[PDB]
Amino acid sequence: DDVPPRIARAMENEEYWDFDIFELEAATHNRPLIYLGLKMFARFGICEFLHCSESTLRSWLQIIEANYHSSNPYHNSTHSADVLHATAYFLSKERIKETLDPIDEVAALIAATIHDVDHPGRTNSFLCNAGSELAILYNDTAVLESHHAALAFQLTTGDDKCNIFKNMERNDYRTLRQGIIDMVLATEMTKHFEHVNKFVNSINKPLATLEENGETDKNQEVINTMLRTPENRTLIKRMLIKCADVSNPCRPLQYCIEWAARISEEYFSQTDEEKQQGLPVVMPVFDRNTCSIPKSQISFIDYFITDMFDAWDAFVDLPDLMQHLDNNFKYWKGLDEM
Ligand SMILES: CC(C)Oc1cc(Cn2cnc3c(N)nc(Cl)nc32)cc(OCC(F)F)c1
Ligand SMILES: [Mg+2]
Ligand SMILES: [Zn+2]
Repeated sequence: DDVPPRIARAMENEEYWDFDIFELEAATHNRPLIYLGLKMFARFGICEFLHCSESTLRSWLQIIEANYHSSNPYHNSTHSADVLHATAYFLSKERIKETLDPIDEVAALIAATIHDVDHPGRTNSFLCNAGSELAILYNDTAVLESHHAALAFQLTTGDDKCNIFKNMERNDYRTLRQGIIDMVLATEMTKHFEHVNKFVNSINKPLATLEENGETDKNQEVINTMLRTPENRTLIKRMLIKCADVSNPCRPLQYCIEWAARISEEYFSQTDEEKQQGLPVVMPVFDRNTCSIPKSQISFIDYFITDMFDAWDAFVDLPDLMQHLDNNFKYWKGLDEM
């Protein structure tokens, strides 16, 4: 379609992992999700599955991207575009093609687009302690994560032109709705170790056991049967959206550092607001006046990222991501210089 040249060049090598998302951000004028969305939805053929026009998809991507806050350093349209790029990369790998169905691919790419819609640059704990409208609305239980999915479906189905699910069947939409909701809710922080351990115990450990008896067609069909079940497909979806969300430590060094600055700046603004209003300081280490960003990223990678992407790597085979992870980890160590 008639896209401008810089934005067209910015989306040149979108199938590759090494991708300049900030050049696309700069080119699109903080509209990376609509341009990258139209291409990624067309490549997979999502409107052919959903039975929507291109005009419906443009209106859908605009109203959602509009509700992403530009004022937030990290949690904005450019993050979800990078998370959409991470999702599309994992779907394009052979393990995920063989395992997941086309309905899961549509559920994954839609979930990534909406997963932080109307993020206020503030955590769940902030809104619970502050007594926010959403914290009261969702009863201190997945305050942001429930609001993201809910508002997304309010904006989609509430308007006629925005609704991309209008021509679906009753059964197909119900499954896809439950798929997207689950993947959006899976990104909440407190269920990290629940969703990671389930992926190890139900997929990786059984798959490691099944690999002992050669590479026979009888054993390969049992691996095909075991992975493709509805329960295991859900656990892969929960793991894929979680890895796609926090893929920034496994990006190229230039992009990794930029994501680290934005998330840190966002937490410093929260900590300044927590002290000013007199709220309890839930994230004490993330203060601009005391935080070491290199050391904090090392702590962040060790706690959450290292074990998660190790499990995800064994399943999918991601030598580029783990090579970047090692390169970025060694960089943060090198910045001490004392
Ligand atoms: C306490 C706080 C730092 O914990 C977090 C923060 C985040 C959000 N987040 C996303 N990219 C991040 C990054 N590069 N550094 C930091 Cl410090 N937090 C990041 C995700 C997460 O876990 C992954 C999933 F559970 F959400 C856990
Ligand atoms: Mg989130
Ligand atoms: Zn996110």
